[PDB]
Amino acid sequence: GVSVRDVAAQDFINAYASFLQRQGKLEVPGYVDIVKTSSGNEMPPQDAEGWFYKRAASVARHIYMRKQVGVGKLNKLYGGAKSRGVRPYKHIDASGSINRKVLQALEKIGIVEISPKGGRRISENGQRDLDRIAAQTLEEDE
Amino acid sequence: LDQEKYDRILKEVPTYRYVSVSVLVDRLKIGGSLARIALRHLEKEGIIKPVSKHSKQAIYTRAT
Amino acid sequence: SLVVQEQGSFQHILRLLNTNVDGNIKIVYALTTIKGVGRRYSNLVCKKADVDLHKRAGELTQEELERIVQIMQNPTHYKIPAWFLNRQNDITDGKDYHTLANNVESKLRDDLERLKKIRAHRGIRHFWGLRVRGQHTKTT
Amino acid sequence: FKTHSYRGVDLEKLLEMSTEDFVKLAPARVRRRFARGMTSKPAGFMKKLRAAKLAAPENEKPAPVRTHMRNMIIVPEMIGSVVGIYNGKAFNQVEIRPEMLGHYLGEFSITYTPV
RNA sequence: GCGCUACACUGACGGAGCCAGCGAGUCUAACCUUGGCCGAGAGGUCUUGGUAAUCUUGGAAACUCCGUCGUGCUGGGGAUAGAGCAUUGUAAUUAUUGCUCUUCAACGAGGAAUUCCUAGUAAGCGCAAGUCAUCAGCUUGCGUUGAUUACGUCCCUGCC
Repeated sequence: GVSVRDVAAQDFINAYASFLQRQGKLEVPGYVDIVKTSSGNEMPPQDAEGWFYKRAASVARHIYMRKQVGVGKLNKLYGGAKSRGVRPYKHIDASGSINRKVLQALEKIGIVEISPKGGRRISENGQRDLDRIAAQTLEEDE
Repeated sequence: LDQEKYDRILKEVPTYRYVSVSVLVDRLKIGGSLARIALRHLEKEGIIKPVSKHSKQAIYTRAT
Repeated sequence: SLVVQEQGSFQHILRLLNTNVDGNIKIVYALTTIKGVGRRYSNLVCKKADVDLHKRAGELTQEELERIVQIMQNPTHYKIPAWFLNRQNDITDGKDYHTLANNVESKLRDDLERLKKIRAHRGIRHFWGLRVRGQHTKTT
Repeated sequence: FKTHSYRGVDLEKLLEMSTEDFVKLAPARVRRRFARGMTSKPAGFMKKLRAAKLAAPENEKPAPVRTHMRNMIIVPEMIGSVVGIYNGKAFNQVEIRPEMLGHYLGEFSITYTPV
């Protein structure tokens, strides 16, 4: 006895990333390699890959950490400022799309759920699937 | 990158005590892009024993 | 993972569109010593292509030179989404197309000289050598 | 030799056409100009373009119109028309075309001198 | 004249940790938009809530992470360019902005000058408002990291 919290903020990231890389169920939406996530990034994600399976443990640990939120919330979070260039540097809110679609794909198995008030809440499974996998990422630290 | 750049490298980088990637562009000169590779490779009991952190500096070192 | 033993088919300068390239530079560029292409049509013609994004410009199978001269030039076929674009609607010949290397230099050209036939003010303010976007420039 | 096919789309229908038709085929701005503050632009030019193109002998250019609608569009029924525009004082005329078609009116009239 | 980025390994690129505060906001109509999809992306949209400690909105950047780059004007510099693709706008031309990829301009710590500053103070990393259909390299306001140096004179200027 054994927590999601008791364990670090990028081992759980890369060791649910190689869980949700090697699950196959996960689905993988059609503007999820090309398209730039965020519009101030020039560079999309340098993975081009299963950022989608590194945004599938972020999102997900991020929920549960709090109550509820999303898509115009994971909209203020994932971006940062702007590269305006010359114009004194400026926040920019992503693209609700990819995680408006992992948030309807996580909806699928029984990990993330829709919190009544509504919008993403992790289910009751789900959590079961994050306390199984915060204790399998605690023993790559142990 | 040809084959007296990696075996100049490995016979020179076991007891070679202080290293990095500014260490292989000033001693073996061309590259850097590659270098953080044929250092790190392995980590066979006879390359580098480190007190290296993150990304941002990789400060490596001596098997013994 | 190691120093890769590059034989010489490491070949040490390259030539893509007649328009120079250097041959032990980390690719996506090198495709950027060019006109009309720059690390965004370049990180598509490599993802729609069977590529390395970490290989150099010399280290190029040729089946990866002629498929990477080829997506380029075509545009709609290996999913090129058409917002992705510069020749966005011809408006003379539609069309969904790419203005290239030698060709962004003679089309920069042929877009000024459908509005200098006119006598208007998007290619007459390019004409006085002074700028069209609406500002007061004096400083510069 | 190869004629200006306006977007060959195959002059032929870009000679003499509707107002639905090219309402669509302009570049983004204009969508938001035929459809925005649409009425009261040609309350009486397309009705003095049609009095002009129309009171001539054709081929002798027609008798000059008036206008201060430098805010009208260039459409495939005003092809030839003659047109004459307020830069703030006097009526500068203009040859009206198939390759002016989609472009701004009185850009053309040059107002301000330069040097 | 007022200003932005930079001459680096005390940094540039990247995963992986991953953190506030000042606001604002739609009504007689289109202000904020998530969510869940479509787009490499820029975005598109279905649909959603919200006249707001009630929604977008608890996830901003400097950073710790884990490293590749190795003294190569580079893997500092991001100038100027070629096209396309988008997102507004009756009008995008003297490309409003954005993306997609390549062209890879100076400058290798800034002379005679000359400013502002005694404590959360100097300064840098952001952002919300003021424009506004948009276009910030400005105006205002905030915090998150945060020290040197005095804490005194009339040499000067300036004015009493």
